[PDB]
Amino acid sequence: MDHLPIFCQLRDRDCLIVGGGDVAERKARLLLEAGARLTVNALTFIPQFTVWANEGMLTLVEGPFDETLLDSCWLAIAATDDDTVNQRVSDAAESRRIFCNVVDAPKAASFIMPSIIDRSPLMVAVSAGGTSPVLARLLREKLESLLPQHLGQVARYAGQLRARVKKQFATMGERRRFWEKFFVNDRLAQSLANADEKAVNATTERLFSEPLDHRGEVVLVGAGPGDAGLLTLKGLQQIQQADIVVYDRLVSDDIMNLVRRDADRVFVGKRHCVPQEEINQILLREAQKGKRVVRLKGGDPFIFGRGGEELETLCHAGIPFSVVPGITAASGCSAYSGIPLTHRDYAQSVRLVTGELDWENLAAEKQTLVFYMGLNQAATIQEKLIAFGMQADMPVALVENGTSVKQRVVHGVLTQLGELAQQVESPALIIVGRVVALRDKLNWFSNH
Amino acid sequence: MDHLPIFCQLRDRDCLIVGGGDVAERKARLLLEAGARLTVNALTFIPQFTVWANEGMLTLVEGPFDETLLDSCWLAIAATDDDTVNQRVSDAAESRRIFCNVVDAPKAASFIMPSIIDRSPLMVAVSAGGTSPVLARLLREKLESLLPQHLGQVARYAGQLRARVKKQFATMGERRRFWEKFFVNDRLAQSLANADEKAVNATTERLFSEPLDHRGEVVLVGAGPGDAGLLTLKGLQQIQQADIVVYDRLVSDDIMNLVRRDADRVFVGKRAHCVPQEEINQILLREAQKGKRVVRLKGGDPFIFGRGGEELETLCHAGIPFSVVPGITAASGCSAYSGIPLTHRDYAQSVRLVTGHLKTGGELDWENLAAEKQTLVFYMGLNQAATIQEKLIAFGMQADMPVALVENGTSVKQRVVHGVLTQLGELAQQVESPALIIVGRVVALRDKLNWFSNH
Ligand SMILES: Nc1ncnc2c1ncn2[C@@H]1O[C@H](CSCC[C@H](N)C(=O)O)[C@@H](O)[C@H]1O
Ligand SMILES: Nc1ncnc2c1ncn2[C@@H]1O[C@H](CSCC[C@H](N)C(=O)O)[C@@H](O)[C@H]1O
Repeated sequence: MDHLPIFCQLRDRDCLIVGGGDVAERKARLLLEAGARLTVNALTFIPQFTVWANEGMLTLVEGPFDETLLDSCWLAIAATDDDTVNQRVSDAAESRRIFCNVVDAPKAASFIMPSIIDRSPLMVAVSAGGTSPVLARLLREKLESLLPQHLGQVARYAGQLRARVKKQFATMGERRRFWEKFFVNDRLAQSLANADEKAVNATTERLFSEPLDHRGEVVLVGAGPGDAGLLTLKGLQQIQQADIVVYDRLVSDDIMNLVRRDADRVFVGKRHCVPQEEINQILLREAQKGKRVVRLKGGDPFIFGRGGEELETLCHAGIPFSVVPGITAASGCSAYSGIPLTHRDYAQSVRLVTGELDWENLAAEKQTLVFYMGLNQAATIQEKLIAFGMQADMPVALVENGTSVKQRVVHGVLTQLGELAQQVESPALIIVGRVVALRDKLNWFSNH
Repeated sequence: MDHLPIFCQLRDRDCLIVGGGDVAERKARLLLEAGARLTVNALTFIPQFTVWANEGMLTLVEGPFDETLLDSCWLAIAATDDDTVNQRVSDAAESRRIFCNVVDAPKAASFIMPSIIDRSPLMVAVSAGGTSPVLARLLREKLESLLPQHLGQVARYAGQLRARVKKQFATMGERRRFWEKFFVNDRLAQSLANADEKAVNATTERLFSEPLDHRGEVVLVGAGPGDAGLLTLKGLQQIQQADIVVYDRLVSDDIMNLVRRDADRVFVGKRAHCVPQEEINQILLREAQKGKRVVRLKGGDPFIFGRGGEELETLCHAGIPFSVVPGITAASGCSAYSGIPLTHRDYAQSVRLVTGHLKTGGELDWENLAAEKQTLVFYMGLNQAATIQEKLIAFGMQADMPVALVENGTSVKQRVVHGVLTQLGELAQQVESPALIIVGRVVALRDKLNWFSNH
């Protein structure tokens, strides 16, 4: 990120604003509303400032810019119509290692004022670094309507129960459950809104008198083939609130960037890859500790992932679990590669596969084949397929990193299969079938 | 307002972190993605720190808190489990007017670290002042799914167009509506993240070329088996930006509640009269020509027994841009929500998705399907359940073969029924559409993997 957002406590803290026009006035209005000890240096002031000045809410210094005026500040803001004077303020501020903003110059200085969506104590800030001011405004707009006008009341109240909540529940599991039940409560939200104390207390007491569960859980979550956009809503939700996430190398970084920031992350791969057993053990141990475990697996956990293996003992262990399906590689890759898995007469049967496996059955057709881990076996596949009677002219396709910005699709025919497979590395998916034909009549993702 | 939110430029700026544990490691990761010139002072560090240090990412200062270590500091964060030590780091940071955060004491020092949605350079932050950390993740979450992944791309890219935009658009409101269309054009955003220069120019041009009010395109989107939770982020992002939504009966009521208040809807499924496919294909092509952002909402997955290809092969010349957002297909959903994995250790070597009979044009392949190591998943076979029981054990499938049926999978009224092949047609007159027929030994796994409620 090119900016780190932080929420500063400016109470009884000095801040300086240079410039006394309308721009400066808007900024000053924000700092006062944050309770800063504000001083304003300007050549001329517009009414407002004086109003504040004789209302003792700030200090005014009429006259040219004075670098020493920064010596006791936490924040500096240059808002004059004079760019030369502005960078004198910025340079002064930097020598003093004070964060500073030059409003009409967003690439300069050391910080930018984001657009604010107030719902105290709850606040949302949005910005583009000065690159897309129309993007921020549109966003603030969408956000203004998206956040309930009284959402602050609930947050405020939450902080006040914060104390009784810890004393009523031993574990994190019950408190985490408390708030979840709490921020979903409309009667409460409504109650708070109508300053109806009776309804608030009634609902509050019941929440405390509730027998919340203390045990943890393990959740299998399909991460999809790679494109973070293919994660399900429920999936995003799981990694957004998990205490520990167990991911392998088939989970794209983009997807990893969606995980809760304050969560533990265990890599279960080719550091080997922690045999199955070692992965399983980790899970139940983490859930045992009453944690919210999330086993993030590529594609869909129940279609080739040892998803079941990872669960088939948790019930004997009394540990809660659930599964969140994801887009299988075959699903995404096919779609992203302009190849539908089924069409008008082509297939009435789709196959997901993998000295091995029934070639006569696979050879047959009015089917479309999708081999999951046959890259180092691609060669013998065409030999066997052709051997057991599959048309040499039959089109085939390979997809490496399907769904990713790095997607790569090689195309050809059975005879070229083995060759092609060398034109690609892992992870790659092999699709055999008449449906590959209509790839560039439907290809939309990339030209590579 | 109690906290003023500000966005800091930390690239190559001195920031100090006191602490070397996991809490310290998260703040460092963040500070690092922000480009801070990071120094971490702690008694002991966890592996992650040595890595970073052993790769010139940051500086380590193993030992007790060194106050001089703040002398040229811009930011400080107290991440130690010792409140007295933290209290000292906080006192030292304020003594020299330095914004300091004390991880476990939100209203203790100068600033609070917000929850962050990164779409750099577009960034959103959420905070309740340490009153409701939980409400913040709830909000982080909502915003994360609402903002498409590559938004930053079009944000960075806008500047290179700002010029052409004023040239061509003289009225403020015009330029504004342009940006509105530009910022929600996810195809372009993808072409940019795809480093697909041609498509970037193709798409950029179209934007100016086409009439301002036109946003013509077609998006095939998989709705999932029913649960609005099985919808993909992208799919939701699309459904919120639709001008018109063409949808069918297998798209959940709950998913529809997510479609833009007043974007026209067009029901094309079975009505209490069936709509011909070419008419549907034609509504798509035609309405995108009228310059409307069309989204064909499909039950489950677009290219899996959904006739999704056809609705697209018709768009290759109308010159209409199109894309496909895959969805969770019925098999995947019913599998996960029934406790019947489609593959397991031995049981596992060919998952087969096949169609029953309202979809004909030839005849079925019985001994192909009868094999011994595949998991058969039948779509639309409820009406041929007996015809499949008889013709299956007929071609060798062991009658004691476990089978199951999953109706309204993933839904709150999901029904799962199971047993042995010799009961298929019987357990079928026990379900209604839509359902799937799963034949395979993996069905027995449900004894240990059932977790969803049954109806
Ligand atoms: N993103 C991807 N791109 C191409 N192939 C993939 C892939 N993800 C998985 N595969 C194929 O499947 C193998 C891993 S097994 C996991 C499959 C995943 N559960 C799914 O449902 O798709 C890889 O070796 C590769 O051959
Ligand atoms: N939620 C659901 N639960 C159980 N079966 C379902 C289902 N949704 C669809 N099906 C099965 O799929 C058939 C329609 S064919 C369309 C399938 C869709 N494209 C997909 O990807 O799943 C239905 O008749 C039924 O057999």
